[PDB]
Amino acid sequence: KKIETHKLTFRE
Amino acid sequence: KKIETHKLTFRE
Amino acid sequence: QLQASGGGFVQPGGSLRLSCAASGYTSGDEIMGWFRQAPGKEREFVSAISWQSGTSTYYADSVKGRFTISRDNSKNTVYLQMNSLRAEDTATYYCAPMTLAETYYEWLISGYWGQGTQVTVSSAA
Amino acid sequence: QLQASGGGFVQPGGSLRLSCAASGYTSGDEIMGWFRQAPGKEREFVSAISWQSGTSTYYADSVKGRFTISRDNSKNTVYLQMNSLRAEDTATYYCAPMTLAETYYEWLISGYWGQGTQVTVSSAAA
Repeated sequence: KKIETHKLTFRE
Repeated sequence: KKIETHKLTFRE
Repeated sequence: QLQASGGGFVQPGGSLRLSCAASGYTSGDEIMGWFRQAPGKEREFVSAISWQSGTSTYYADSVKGRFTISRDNSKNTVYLQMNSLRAEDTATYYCAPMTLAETYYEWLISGYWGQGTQVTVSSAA
Repeated sequence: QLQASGGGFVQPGGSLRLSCAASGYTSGDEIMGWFRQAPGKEREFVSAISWQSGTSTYYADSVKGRFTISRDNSKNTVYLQMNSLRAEDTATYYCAPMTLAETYYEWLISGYWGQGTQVTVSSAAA
């Protein structure tokens, strides 16, 4: 239905 | 804050 | 059979309402979108509406809070109400069926994260 | 300090309900989310909830329809109800505040459709 990519980006 | 980008792709 | 109409020549701060009238019903409840192109520039997404599992609407950042897309089911017509027009909105506007191919989300997390909890899926449980 | 809890051993097809409880720090974009990490895999987003501009929920494609995120405002607690569990769900799960930095949408068009309609906005209009 909705094709999604969820990227996680941390910090240091 | 939240930015959106909307891209067009024209295809057969 | 799609037909865009309702264009004009207006002062900044004015309004126009674009219409896109469809002849049939497409795929049952697909996505109809607007895009625009100004002279010497590339095509730019403006807005889209789907009325599949309910209504969702999408907008370019530059037109949020000025433009509203809607659909009159009984006339098989999609509307783009353009308020607070600016010189930079000058273009040819087009309506077309669209498909949303992919959506990419970028989520930021900061700092140490907390205590986690273990999930183990096992026929032995 | 944020504590995920409610994990356990579970048979395939079973359920678990995870809890994420804060101490009261509504601030850096009121989004709370869950991510997981399984051996030999990269940390993966699972789900997020914003209760800022109404309730907005987000899910990884592989748990859509199986997992439901919610928030109990009274208790300052976020829940992840995990149904129809499968071996690929085995991981350590973490909750964390998250910010949604950017969304990229990719729209496809096919076919000749119609004339366009010309819009001109200028102070010369009369």
